[PDB]
Amino acid sequence: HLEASLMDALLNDRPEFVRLLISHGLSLGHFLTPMRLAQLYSAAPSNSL
Amino acid sequence: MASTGGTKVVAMGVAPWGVVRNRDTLINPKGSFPARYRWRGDPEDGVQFP
Repeated sequence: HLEASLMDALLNDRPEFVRLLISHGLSLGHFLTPMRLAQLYSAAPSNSL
Repeated sequence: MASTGGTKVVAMGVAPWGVVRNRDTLINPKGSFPARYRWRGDPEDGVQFP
């Protein structure tokens, strides 16, 4: 319930939701599985540098 | 999280050893590990509380 909630807190920019979820605590060792990091970099904007 | 300033209140959870079920058996040399506990990994909820 908290895991996929922080994804949309990260993929959509929304940093104030990120501080809330970490305040209620996530794993970050079961959250930062390398699929989700590649998922995180996949939401970079297309016309970026 | 309510008061965002806070002072990070301190609370000692005096527990018995023979109840914690996900005991990683912290490092027998001198007990100095930063060793992380495994939290949600349990199908049991019996007399084996974390």
